[PDB]
Amino acid sequence: GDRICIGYHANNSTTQVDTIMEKNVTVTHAQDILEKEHNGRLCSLKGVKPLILKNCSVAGWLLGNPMCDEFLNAPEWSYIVEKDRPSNGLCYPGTFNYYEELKHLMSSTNQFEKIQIFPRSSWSNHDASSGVSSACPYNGRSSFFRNVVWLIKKNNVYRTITRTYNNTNIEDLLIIWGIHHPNNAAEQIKLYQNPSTYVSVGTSTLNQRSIPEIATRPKVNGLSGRMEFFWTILRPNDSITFESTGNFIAPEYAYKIVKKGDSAIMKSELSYSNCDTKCQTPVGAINSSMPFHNVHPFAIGECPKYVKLKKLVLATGLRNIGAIAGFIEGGWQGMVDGWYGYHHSNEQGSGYAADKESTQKAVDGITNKVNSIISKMNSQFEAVGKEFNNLERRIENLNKKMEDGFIDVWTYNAELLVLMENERTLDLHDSNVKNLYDKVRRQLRDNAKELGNGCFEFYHRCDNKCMESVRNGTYDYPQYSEESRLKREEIDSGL
Amino acid sequence: GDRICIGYHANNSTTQVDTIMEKNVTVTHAQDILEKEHNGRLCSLKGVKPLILKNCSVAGWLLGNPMCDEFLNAPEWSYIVEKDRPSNGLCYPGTFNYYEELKHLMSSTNQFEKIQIFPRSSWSNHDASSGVSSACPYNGRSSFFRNVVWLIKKNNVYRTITRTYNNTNIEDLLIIWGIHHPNNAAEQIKLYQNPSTYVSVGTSTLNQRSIPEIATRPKVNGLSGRMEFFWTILRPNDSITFESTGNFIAPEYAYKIVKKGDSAIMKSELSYSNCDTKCQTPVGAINSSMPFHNVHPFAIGECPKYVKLKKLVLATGLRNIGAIAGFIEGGWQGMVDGWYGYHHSNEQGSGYAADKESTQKAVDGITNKVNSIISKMNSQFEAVGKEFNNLERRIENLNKKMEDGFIDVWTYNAELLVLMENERTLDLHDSNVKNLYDKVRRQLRDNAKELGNGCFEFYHRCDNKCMESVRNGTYDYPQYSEESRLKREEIDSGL
Amino acid sequence: GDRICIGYHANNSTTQVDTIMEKNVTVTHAQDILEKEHNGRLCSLKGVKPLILKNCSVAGWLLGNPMCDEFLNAPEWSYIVEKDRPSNGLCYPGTFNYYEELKHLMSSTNQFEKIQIFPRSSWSNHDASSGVSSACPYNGRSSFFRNVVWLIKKNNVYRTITRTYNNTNIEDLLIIWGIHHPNNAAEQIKLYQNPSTYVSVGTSTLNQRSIPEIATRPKVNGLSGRMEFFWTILRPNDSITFESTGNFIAPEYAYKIVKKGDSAIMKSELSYSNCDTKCQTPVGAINSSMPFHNVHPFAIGECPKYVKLKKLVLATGLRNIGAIAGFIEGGWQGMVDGWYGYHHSNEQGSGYAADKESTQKAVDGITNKVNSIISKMNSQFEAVGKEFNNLERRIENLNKKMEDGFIDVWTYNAELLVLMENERTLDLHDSNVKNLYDKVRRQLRDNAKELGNGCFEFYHRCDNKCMESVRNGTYDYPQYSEESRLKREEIDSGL
Ligand SMILES: *[C@@H]1O[C@H](CO)[C@@H](O)[C@H](O)[C@H]1NC(C)=O
Ligand SMILES: *[C@@H]1O[C@H](CO)[C@@H](O)[C@H](O)[C@H]1NC(C)=O
Ligand SMILES: *[C@@H]1O[C@H](CO)[C@@H](O)[C@H](O)[C@H]1NC(C)=O
Repeated sequence: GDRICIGYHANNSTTQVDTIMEKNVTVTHAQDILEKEHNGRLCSLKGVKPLILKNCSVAGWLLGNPMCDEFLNAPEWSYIVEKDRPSNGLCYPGTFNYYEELKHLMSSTNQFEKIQIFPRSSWSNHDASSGVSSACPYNGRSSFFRNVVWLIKKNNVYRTITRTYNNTNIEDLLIIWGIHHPNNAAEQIKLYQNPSTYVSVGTSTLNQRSIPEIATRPKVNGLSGRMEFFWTILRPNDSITFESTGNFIAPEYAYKIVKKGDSAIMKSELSYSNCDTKCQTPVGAINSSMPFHNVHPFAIGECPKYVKLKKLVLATGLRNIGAIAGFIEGGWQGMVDGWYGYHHSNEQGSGYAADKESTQKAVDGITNKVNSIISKMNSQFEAVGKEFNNLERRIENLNKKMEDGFIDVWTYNAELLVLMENERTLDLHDSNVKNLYDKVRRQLRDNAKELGNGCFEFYHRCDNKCMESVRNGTYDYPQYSEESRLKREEIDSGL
Repeated sequence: GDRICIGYHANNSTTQVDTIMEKNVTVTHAQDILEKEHNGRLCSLKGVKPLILKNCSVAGWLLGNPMCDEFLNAPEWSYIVEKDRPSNGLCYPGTFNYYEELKHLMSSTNQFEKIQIFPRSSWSNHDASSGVSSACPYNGRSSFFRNVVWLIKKNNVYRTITRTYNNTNIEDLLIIWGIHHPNNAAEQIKLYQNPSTYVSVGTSTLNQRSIPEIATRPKVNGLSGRMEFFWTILRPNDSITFESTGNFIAPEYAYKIVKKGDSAIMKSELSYSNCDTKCQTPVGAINSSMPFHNVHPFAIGECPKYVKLKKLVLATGLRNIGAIAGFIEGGWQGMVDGWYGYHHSNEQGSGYAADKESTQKAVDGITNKVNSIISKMNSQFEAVGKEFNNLERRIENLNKKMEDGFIDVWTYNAELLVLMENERTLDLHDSNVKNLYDKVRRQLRDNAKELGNGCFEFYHRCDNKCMESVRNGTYDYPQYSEESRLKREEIDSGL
Repeated sequence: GDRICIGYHANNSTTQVDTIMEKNVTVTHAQDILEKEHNGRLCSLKGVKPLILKNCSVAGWLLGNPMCDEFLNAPEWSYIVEKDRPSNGLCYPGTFNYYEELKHLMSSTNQFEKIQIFPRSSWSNHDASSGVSSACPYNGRSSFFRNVVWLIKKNNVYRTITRTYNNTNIEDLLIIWGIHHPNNAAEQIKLYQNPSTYVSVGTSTLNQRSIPEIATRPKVNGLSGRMEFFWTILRPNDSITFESTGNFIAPEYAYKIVKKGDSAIMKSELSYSNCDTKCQTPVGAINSSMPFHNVHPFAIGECPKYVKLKKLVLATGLRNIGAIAGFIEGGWQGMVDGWYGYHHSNEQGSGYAADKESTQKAVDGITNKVNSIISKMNSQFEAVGKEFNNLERRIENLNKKMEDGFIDVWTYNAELLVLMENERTLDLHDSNVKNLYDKVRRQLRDNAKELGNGCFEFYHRCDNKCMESVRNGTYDYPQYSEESRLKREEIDSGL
């Protein structure tokens, strides 16, 4: 009898972690940091709803394709949702110049207010009602974009248009207009009389003379003609003047840019639900509590950092071991209120007290090290949506290689940090356990025999209140020295 | 007499590794992971040959510059090889719009099939044979691009061309055409009669009216005129219509895009050899076995990861030490079948048995850690060729800074990983050796005296079959205890 | 009496470092590596002065806006300084095509030489003196750009200009010209007679016919007309020919590109001082001695690496502890000439000698590890200035995300390296101190009793010259063995 052992926690845990050195290492306590689920729904972002475009493209929305919903309420939005291949775009076919740049403006815009700048009924000298088409059906009747006017010769005459608008608002105006490219020389005269026309636009920054480019083209949405749209931002206190002799697709409504901020165009097929989120991906929203996730790289909102991993587990406690007779052989299920501690084995005692002078000192630096790991990726790369046209494949690939490149870099960093500090965490517990034993051996010097399994046997009587002499860094050699003095030479001369 | 020692491997090795802390550290076993050689040849990639362009540029190939080889076999290719400054390009001088975007399409294309869409002899109303030039010699005779037709007025008349082609194939078609920019007003009439002309092209996506831009220009390849080429991809089931009144350089042959995939345009001066490779760089092919290389950043194929380093050596075993009398003084050349082990020194024995309970346990986690290091760069950045024109210097520099930037990042990572796990590898062996000694000291407790050099001397007789009691974690103190009991007090009372 | 202790340095230091595990760790010796100050001045770079543009933009400089200084001395420069919103640019309003590409050329250019190519007085057939404007005041009198000529009809006639210049210099020429866009059809005739005009330019690489685009525009700097400028680089031995029938803004002076190299356009509001620097940022110059800084990301010159951190401190020495009686309890202020060492306590002695066999061996690998850390970021990312126009927002954001992305990556690396090697540095000292004790215990074996506080008490007389037996790895057990032999059994039988 008369012993004492140094030992460590063990429990029912089957959590597993990895290191540089080993895989699947069972530990007492561990912390998952990777989010892997989403809810498959499309939600408001912290109370603010997305602008859902349904089957419409940004072009169809902005020009007012009759199949598309106008937003009369002038709502603000958190993000914009556009399907992958929207069916309602330029119902009258053609091109929309610097479309992808316009879409990129929307990513920093959170609210429009449509304002009328040239009322449809202010074109005295021209036909403002015949410009409609079977390609733009509203309720099965031929119609046209709601926000631009297809002006047409009146009484076989098309008087020169010169018309100006002064931006007397505080806000930038987004202004859109267009030009008609007819099918042949006869069509041009039929519509606009004058055989050779132009559309001239002028601001303090933009000077442009546009000219109708006639070609023989195959039918799109039934039509061989085309229309080409343009856009500009008219700054506060600047003015814009249009002059045309024909083919002018004139603006009616402009868009006051009333709120700039963090926004996005998300490409998703989902539809909106009664749902709110902190973090939205194109395939569903995420419970943003953990610091990493692998759901989708184009997450927006207050999001965890995206990494290309199947798992990310930080070790926090000891390995999980029976585990009998001191630390050399494993950990104690019997120890409950601590990670490292002791075992009494007394004339009075049984054992299993915990040393929380070093248990708390370890729970201190572990939970401090954990938060440090997470916050070290506070500035981790976050991907940003952009689109490119079919003649911008190089910069599109540049952009892909950059974003994938940063995701790979940070994936690597996140993994390496976890593996490396995991090895350091497990190694710390080892050194803490080995430190505990040494604290005791440096106290009980001669008065006890090292048993080689993690326990000491006393060459003297100790009793319970000396069993905290040893725990409290207080045991004094002298006051038990003379008793030990004698009993060990009794061993040296016993049987 | 009566001893036993704890010791470690040593051998003839002069392999050297580095750590954060020290350079040039001699070790027992080490693993080079950096490829530094190439074969200076240009090879097929895994059985598939490159498309070698010789002295021709992609433009010269595609338009059929008479000096360039057509590939009648419609071969597939693994990569394309273009010299740095090819001598055969636009033999008739001019410009090729969105050339760099076209070249970027080739990087995802692996096979063309040339098809005739407008046969050269189908231009009834025009001269399809006089459009040839001293600038385009075929066998010293004046000639012209093989795949486009320089249509010319017939009988002093040039009737309006309107001509259509429907893509009734499964595959995308690459279609090229052009327009002639004459030298002066008289030249225009001499060639095309009609003083004011255009070239109009129309598909469902492309609308274009082109106009001849006359200027007085210095001679290139002898000529002051210029020709400007265009290209489009005509989707399956779409049609393309051309209309011109003059200056039309019409297409004859289009290119069926029959195989898309991983390809590249490599800028190299080398010529092809009977040679196959897994990994090709512009200065030679590489033996893709090691995980890193430093030959060239624009390697393609199944390649090691490129890093800007002169060396990369992983330590696998112990440092390399004579080295006498236990681990405190160095390693044993005498130990051969293990990294750590013992030395007998018995009434019967000599020594040098190896502890492979911990040798194999170390060879386990070292070879497992090695593979983990390599696979951690599986997603390392790989550079991708692209070209830019002289008005795209900003995005060209963006692209350079990005690729060099990622190469630097991964160079850093690769080096830091090797140095850091090298320090961890050497430190592991130390702790393994120190662990071995402790296993023995915790067994032989009182029965032996620690000699302070890594060896124990027995206070009792052991014999050979107890010398595996100690090796096998099986030695029991008690069955030799009473013999030791007596002999140590004989030391305490000897001479 | 009769003792000896193993101990470590301690001193007056209050330097603090951090690790992964702990913050604010007081150490004996530490090395700041982060530069955080600048001098708020704009300096020459290593003897070479910046080209200070004052209130002028690159356009105003190059065209010779009468408000801008010409640099008649043809100076070379280290960088160019442009204010954020320069007030003197196109005094006659309009556009400058591929302006941002031109600015990017300046970033690789270090010296121009202005040369006259078409002398202002060589335009016999035209009015070379009436083209001046109230928008371009020189000394309150109407004037015009100094380097281009606004040619005007002479005697109500404007004869066709055809004019050529051959670049017979070694150097590339930067050549600028322009075209006038009038306000209305009457203005065109008033100025250039001929109602329909063009400006044609031709080199071996550039073919261009420019056409005047009339529009009704609001007044900028008082004027509603606009002028559009163009530029090209004319290679040595190439020639450029201009032809116009009106609206030609002709070149007078071209710029010989005489020195290429490392340069930059810095956006700064500062003005130049009698000051020289190695490293210049837009808000001030930096004392480039330390390896990192956080002053500004757009630093140029021979600069430390920019990181987004408030502090970066490498630990070099031990933690800073009174600290009595051996290493178990803290470090010795009393030890002065070393980091680790001993304490005598002799019949003759007091103590405090330093073990510089391991002190120098640690100062060796610490100062070697430090330099290794710095040089590992030799290839760290460095940001590069570029500008983008209002239709290049996507590539501008691409460029921002790339540069911020690399700065974040390297910020992370720098921090992680310091924290991790800091933990390794502190841990090294611990292991060095623990190694010292063990060197002594493996010598003095039986002859001394381990006191458990870091000190040994001798069972024999040692004297001073044996106190270096112990320090010099030379103490021999035998020559004191028989004396110890007896005195310990006197303890075993004392009182
Ligand atoms: C979009 O079009 C689909 C056809 O695929 C139609 O069934 C559906 O009603 C439309 N969705 C919305 C949200 O309007
Ligand atoms: C390319 O041109 C060179 C002239 O530098 C000529 O000698 C050689 O035959 C050509 N090479 C090939 C592969 O046709
Ligand atoms: C620039 O213009 C300012 C007006 O803000 C004027 O006061 C100053 O003299 C000018 N600075 C220089 C360096 O010419």
